[PDB]
Amino acid sequence: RKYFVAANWKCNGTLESIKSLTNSFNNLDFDPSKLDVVVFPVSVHYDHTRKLLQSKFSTGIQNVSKFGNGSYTGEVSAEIAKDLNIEYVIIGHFQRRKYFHETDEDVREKLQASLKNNLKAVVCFGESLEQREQNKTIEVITKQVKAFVDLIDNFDNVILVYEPLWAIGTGKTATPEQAQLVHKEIRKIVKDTCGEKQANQIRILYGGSVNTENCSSLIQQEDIDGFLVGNASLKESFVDIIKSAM
Amino acid sequence: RKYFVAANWKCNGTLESIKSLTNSFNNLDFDPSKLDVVVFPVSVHYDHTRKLLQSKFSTGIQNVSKFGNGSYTGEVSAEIAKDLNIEYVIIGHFQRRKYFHETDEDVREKLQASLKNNLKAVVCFGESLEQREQNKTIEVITKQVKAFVDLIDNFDNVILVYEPLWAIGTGKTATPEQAQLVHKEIRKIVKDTCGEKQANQIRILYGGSVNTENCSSLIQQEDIDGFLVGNASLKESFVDIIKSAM
Repeated sequence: RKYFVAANWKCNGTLESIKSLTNSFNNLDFDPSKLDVVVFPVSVHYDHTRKLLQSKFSTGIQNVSKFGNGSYTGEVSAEIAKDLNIEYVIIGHFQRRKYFHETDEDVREKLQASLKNNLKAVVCFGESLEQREQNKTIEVITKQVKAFVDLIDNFDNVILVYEPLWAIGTGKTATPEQAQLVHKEIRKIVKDTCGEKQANQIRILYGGSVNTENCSSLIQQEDIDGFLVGNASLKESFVDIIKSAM
Repeated sequence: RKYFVAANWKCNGTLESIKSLTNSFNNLDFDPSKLDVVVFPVSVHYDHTRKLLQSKFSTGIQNVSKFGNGSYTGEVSAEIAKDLNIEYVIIGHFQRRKYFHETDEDVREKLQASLKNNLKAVVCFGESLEQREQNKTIEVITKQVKAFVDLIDNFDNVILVYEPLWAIGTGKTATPEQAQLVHKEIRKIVKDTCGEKQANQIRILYGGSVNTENCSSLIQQEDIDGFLVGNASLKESFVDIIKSAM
């Protein structure tokens, strides 16, 4: 499995801060055939970010529409992303599910729209504190993965992200050992629906709290193939997180 | 009042098509000191569109976040828009209210954020066919306007849009007189909630079906100050719709 390290800048950035951040990122000498490194700026920052980052960096957007072109004010179609050669999209981030009523069906239809238009997709799922405390982790994760997993047509082009919602903004912390066991179970779900070779091929990223300190303990786990990094990816020290995958 | 002609491209465009259209748009010699003309491209098309359009054309985005900067994956904050000198935002377009569950509360919060960040806002509202048939036009619009109207401090910087949902994709057609009557009631609602000077100052646009054949008849109405144009704004003949307000 080729490691995959992603920067989800979320709703952050100025033209000036991106200029200096991309500069420091560019200073990192890495081989893009040996690991995937993807930066997801805000939509209106895409062109700026793409031009300033060297070609070794992949880029993408943080959301995509389930509808094609047409009367959908505010939406960005997969067709439009394709025409701009936007390589990656994030689908199903917990923040979309939380604040914008994004459902499992929405996730399914966004993945379909993306694959139809040859976009690569980073798909997010994960159980809450209440769900875990009620011992429903597997039930929830199985439901969420099975909502879309049968549609994957290439197991280099879809990347899964486990978001331990139960350990985000709650006071709880997920250990690498705990994360590994969930990752193992996700891969098994992929096996049971898509096949063994397919399960062994697919990247499954950790989408919880990742920083320069814990990144190695996480990526060194057998079934954790990288991360979708949030706040730590807004810092110049993000290069040290990339280094954990080198 | 300064007339205001707006192009809402909705979810449409390629890099090639925008190049061709903006070239045609640039051929029109109008005075931006006497007429406002605003183009709202898809978010990821903004940079491209802005660099191609002459500065006489104002530009904006089709949606804005109700949140500030931070953990809001997929969103564009008013802060980021200000940093990019994005001049205008559309808020509350019926397609966002219909497909993405946007509420009056969302519209209020988006406007508060936009004004705090010195953005100009194009705010949409209007009643369904059911509502009009139940004789509830004024009741519905009064509620929608009062959701946000107290936030307006500068009445040059917020622009209202009447969307006759009853005559959009329904088979019904609004006459310019029927549009005028609603615009007049809207202005009275602003007068009684904000003051007479403010109401005479605020621009109120027609956001129903606008084309080259009906634009003159609409702009001639005393309380219709321009348009938020959809499908017709994707055509080179959109220059003729601008001309009707010149």
